[PDB]
Amino acid sequence: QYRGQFDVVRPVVRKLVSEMRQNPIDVLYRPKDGARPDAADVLMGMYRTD
Amino acid sequence: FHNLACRIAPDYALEATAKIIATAKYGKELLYKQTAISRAKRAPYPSRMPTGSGNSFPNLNEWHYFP
Repeated sequence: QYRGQFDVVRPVVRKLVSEMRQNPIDVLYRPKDGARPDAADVLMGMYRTD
Repeated sequence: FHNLACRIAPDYALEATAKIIATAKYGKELLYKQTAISRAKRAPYPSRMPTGSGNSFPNLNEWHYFP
Protein backbone atom coordinates (compact mmCIF):
# COMPACT_ATOMS: atom_id res chain seq x y z
CA GLN A 1 0.00 0.00 0.00
CA TYR A 2 1.02 3.60 -0.77
CA ARG A 3 3.10 5.57 1.73
CA GLY A 4 3.59 9.25 0.98
CA GLN A 5 5.98 11.58 2.74
CA PHE A 6 4.61 15.10 3.08
CA ASP A 7 6.51 16.39 6.07
CA VAL A 8 6.52 19.89 7.49
CA VAL A 9 9.15 19.37 10.16
CA ARG A 10 12.07 19.87 7.73
CA PRO A 11 11.28 23.53 6.94
CA VAL A 12 11.30 24.28 10.67
CA VAL A 13 14.61 22.52 11.16
CA ARG A 14 16.06 24.18 8.06
CA LYS A 15 14.99 27.54 9.48
CA LEU A 16 16.51 26.89 12.87
CA VAL A 17 19.81 25.75 11.41
CA SER A 18 19.97 28.72 9.07
CA GLU A 19 19.59 30.97 12.14
CA MET A 20 22.34 29.38 14.20
CA ARG A 21 24.54 29.24 11.11
CA GLN A 22 24.44 33.01 10.79
CA ASN A 23 25.41 33.64 14.42
CA PRO A 24 28.82 31.86 14.59
CA ILE A 25 29.73 32.29 18.27
CA ASP A 26 33.20 31.20 19.30
CA VAL A 27 35.60 31.57 22.21
CA LEU A 28 37.01 34.76 23.72
CA TYR A 29 39.39 34.33 26.64
CA ARG A 30 39.21 37.56 28.61
CA PRO A 31 42.21 38.19 30.90
CA LYS A 32 41.14 38.28 34.56
CA ASP A 33 40.41 40.61 37.45
CA GLY A 34 44.07 40.55 38.46
CA ALA A 35 46.11 39.71 35.36
CA ARG A 36 47.66 42.19 32.93
CA PRO A 37 45.55 43.25 29.92
CA ASP A 38 47.84 41.62 27.35
CA ALA A 39 47.27 38.18 28.89
CA ALA A 40 44.74 36.75 26.45
CA ASP A 41 46.16 37.66 23.04
CA VAL A 42 48.83 34.94 23.22
CA LEU A 43 46.40 32.08 23.80
CA MET A 44 43.66 33.57 21.64
CA GLY A 45 46.03 33.87 18.71
CA MET A 46 46.87 30.20 19.14
CA TYR A 47 43.23 29.17 19.46
CA ARG A 48 42.14 31.25 16.48
CA THR A 49 44.97 29.61 14.58
CA ASP A 50 44.12 25.90 14.82
CA PHE B 1 -34.06 -30.12 -6.62
CA HIS B 2 -36.34 -27.39 -5.29
CA ASN B 3 -35.61 -25.28 -8.37
CA LEU B 4 -36.03 -28.44 -10.43
CA ALA B 5 -39.49 -28.90 -8.96
CA CYS B 6 -40.55 -25.46 -10.12
CA ARG B 7 -39.28 -26.00 -13.65
CA ILE B 8 -40.95 -29.36 -14.27
CA ALA B 9 -44.20 -28.59 -12.47
CA PRO B 10 -45.65 -26.94 -15.60
CA ASP B 11 -45.05 -30.23 -17.44
CA TYR B 12 -47.69 -31.77 -15.17
CA ALA B 13 -49.95 -28.70 -15.43
CA LEU B 14 -48.98 -27.45 -11.97
CA GLU B 15 -48.13 -24.28 -10.09
CA ALA B 16 -45.42 -24.98 -7.51
CA THR B 17 -46.57 -24.16 -3.98
CA ALA B 18 -45.36 -20.96 -2.34
CA LYS B 19 -43.04 -22.57 0.19
CA ILE B 20 -41.25 -24.22 -2.72
CA ILE B 21 -40.66 -21.13 -4.89
CA ALA B 22 -39.47 -19.48 -1.69
CA THR B 23 -37.04 -22.25 -0.85
CA ALA B 24 -35.81 -22.32 -4.43
CA LYS B 25 -35.26 -18.56 -4.43
CA TYR B 26 -33.44 -18.90 -1.12
CA GLY B 27 -31.37 -21.89 -2.17
CA LYS B 28 -30.19 -20.42 -5.44
CA GLU B 29 -28.79 -17.40 -3.62
CA LEU B 30 -26.86 -19.59 -1.18
CA LEU B 31 -25.23 -21.55 -3.98
CA TYR B 32 -23.59 -18.38 -5.22
CA LYS B 33 -22.88 -16.79 -1.83
CA GLN B 34 -19.43 -18.20 -1.15
CA THR B 35 -18.56 -17.69 -4.82
CA ALA B 36 -19.66 -14.03 -4.77
CA ILE B 37 -17.34 -13.43 -1.84
CA SER B 38 -14.53 -15.06 -3.80
CA ARG B 39 -15.23 -12.89 -6.83
CA ALA B 40 -15.05 -9.62 -4.86
CA LYS B 41 -11.36 -8.82 -5.30
CA ARG B 42 -9.99 -5.28 -5.42
CA ALA B 43 -8.18 -4.23 -8.59
CA PRO B 44 -4.49 -3.21 -8.27
CA TYR B 45 -3.12 0.33 -8.30
CA PRO B 46 -3.46 2.09 -11.71
CA SER B 47 -1.01 2.33 -14.62
CA ARG B 48 0.16 5.59 -13.03
CA MET B 49 0.16 6.17 -9.27
CA PRO B 50 3.43 7.25 -7.65
CA THR B 51 5.60 4.61 -6.02
CA GLY B 52 5.65 6.32 -2.61
CA SER B 53 8.75 7.37 -0.68
CA GLY B 54 7.65 5.39 2.36
CA ASN B 55 7.72 2.18 0.38
CA SER B 56 11.30 0.91 0.35
CA PHE B 57 12.88 -1.27 -2.34
CA PRO B 58 11.77 0.56 -5.55
CA ASN B 59 11.23 -2.52 -7.73
CA LEU B 60 8.96 -1.14 -10.44
CA ASN B 61 8.67 2.64 -10.02
CA GLU B 62 5.19 4.10 -9.55
CA TRP B 63 2.77 1.17 -9.39
CA HIS B 64 3.04 -2.15 -11.23
CA TYR B 65 -0.56 -2.17 -12.52
CA PHE B 66 0.23 -5.68 -13.79
CA PRO B 67 2.87 -7.34 -11.53
